[PDB]
Amino acid sequence: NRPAPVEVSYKHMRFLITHNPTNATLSTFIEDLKKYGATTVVRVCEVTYDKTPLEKDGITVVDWPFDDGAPPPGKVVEDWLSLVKAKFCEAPGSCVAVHAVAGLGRAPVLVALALIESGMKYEDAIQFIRQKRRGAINSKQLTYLEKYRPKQRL
Amino acid sequence: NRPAPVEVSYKHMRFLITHNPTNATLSTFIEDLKKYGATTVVRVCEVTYDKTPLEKDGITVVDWPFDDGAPPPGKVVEDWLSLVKAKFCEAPGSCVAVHAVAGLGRAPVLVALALIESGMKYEDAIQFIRQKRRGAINSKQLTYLEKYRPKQRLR
Amino acid sequence: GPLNMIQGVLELRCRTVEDVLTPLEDCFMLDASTVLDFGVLASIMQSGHTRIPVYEEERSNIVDMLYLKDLAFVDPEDCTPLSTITRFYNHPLHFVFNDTKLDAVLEEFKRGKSHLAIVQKVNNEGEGDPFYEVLGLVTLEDVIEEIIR
Amino acid sequence: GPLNMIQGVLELRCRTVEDVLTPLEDCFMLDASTVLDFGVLASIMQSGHTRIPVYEEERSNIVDMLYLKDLAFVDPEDCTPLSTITRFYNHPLHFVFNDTKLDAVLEEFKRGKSHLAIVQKVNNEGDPFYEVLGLVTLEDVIEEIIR
Repeated sequence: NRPAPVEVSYKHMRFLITHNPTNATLSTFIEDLKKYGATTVVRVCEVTYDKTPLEKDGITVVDWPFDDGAPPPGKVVEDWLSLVKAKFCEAPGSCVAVHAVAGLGRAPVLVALALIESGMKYEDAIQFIRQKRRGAINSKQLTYLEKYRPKQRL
Repeated sequence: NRPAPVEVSYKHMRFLITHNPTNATLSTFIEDLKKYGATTVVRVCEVTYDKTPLEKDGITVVDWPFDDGAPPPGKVVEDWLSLVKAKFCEAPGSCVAVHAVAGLGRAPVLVALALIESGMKYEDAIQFIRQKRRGAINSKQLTYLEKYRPKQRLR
Repeated sequence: GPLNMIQGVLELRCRTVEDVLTPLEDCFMLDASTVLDFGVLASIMQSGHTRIPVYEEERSNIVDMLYLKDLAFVDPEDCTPLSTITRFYNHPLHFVFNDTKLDAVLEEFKRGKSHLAIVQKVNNEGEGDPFYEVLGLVTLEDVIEEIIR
Repeated sequence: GPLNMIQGVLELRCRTVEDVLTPLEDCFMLDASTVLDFGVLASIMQSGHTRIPVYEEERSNIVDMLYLKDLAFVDPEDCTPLSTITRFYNHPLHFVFNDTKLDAVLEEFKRGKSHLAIVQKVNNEGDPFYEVLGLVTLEDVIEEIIR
């Protein structure tokens, strides 16, 4: 069921929401990462595939797991925002990859409150994500996300 | 562009309207003649093809030429009616083939006034032929065909 | 969408084959004496037609239809003329007239007839025997296109 | 004919893709790791499909569409996997949802896109996931009009 990588540009920030690959489909998974210019993957699901080929090719993989269709715990959101600004500081231009299971869930969520932290209005965050990827966030995580508010960390 | 052979039955007399073949295409042309049970072909166009294979397979070919889309001259008509009457006598059952160039012209015309000579009414003759082959007679051969009058000559 | 389309379905009964047809010079076609090497095969492949009129001599003289699915089991360096391949399978030729209404051609297509019909007219200029006159080909999609636009 | 056809054209606005699709088990499809020998070629020849979905590993995972016209100049001596053949040419994947109106998919169909669209539903009975149901073709809709 696993959908194609979707880029979200706003800010001059660029996120790629992806599916979790297999080790078989891994070659092509790396290859759309280098097409989109992602040098950093943030995995937030279970560990399924080996990370050492990817940083062999110069992509850092960051494991910040939180559970199926839960909102990000506070540690996770803060780490997320800070990694994002550090990486978009280090080179302007590049992509940060995020993926959970199928890119229709937690990873869009982290993209979303990244966008809100950038001071896009809230439902213009959901707006923007659901145009490109329909029906992405569930229940608890958009309930989560309006009771979220930015002190504009980006 | 040459269309497939069409049978016209009525009365229990039977005509097959065909194209002029080339005889690269002859074997098949003979073959639809004996499928339809034609033992006599009447050509009214230019001689293009050799009749002697058809003669050897037991089909007589009769050459009565008259000009492109002209009505039959009167001799040709009398011979036509008398040949027809003689052949459907000789065996009842069989077909007489008639063809000019493409079977959409003089040959439908002779079938037609054969039909009138049998005393099918004219408008039914034409429109019977035109059911089976679209747009068959040209204008002058229609002008020809009902100042024609049947005096009864086919049963 | 639908208003245009309903109108398509309505003048299906008055539009004739003769202007929704492809006239014969634009049609993909093959001489019978052409020969299956790999290049002709390839050219039919990327032709993207699945049904091709096969003519002898002159183009207005269609003898057979080559189907794409037919050449599945000819080997093409075994290089055999299309005439014979077309006598492996005689596929019936569908003949239709110009002044035939489109819904009637639709019905003719709508059980069994080849989705490719060939178009003939009677001609009466000037004096000679009238003759049939090939104009080109009509496809079921030429009609579909007449509805869905 | 025409009366059946006219209301066909207007119940384009009421039928969804989910009524006229082919579900995914009966669809003609190919593993990417499949390989052009003469037999695969032939079975595609007489398949009579001109555009075939190419999946990797699982069937509900369509990566590309193979066109018939594409394999014109691949030679089958050469045992070449369909994986490679399929991005000799970037061919469009057309994705559409289960509850899409038929006339909208039609408008989509001659807005240039591939005449084969693939069908997704969202599923929520946990992160939501897309769920492949099968394929819809332009002719699936065409028949909804002309019958």
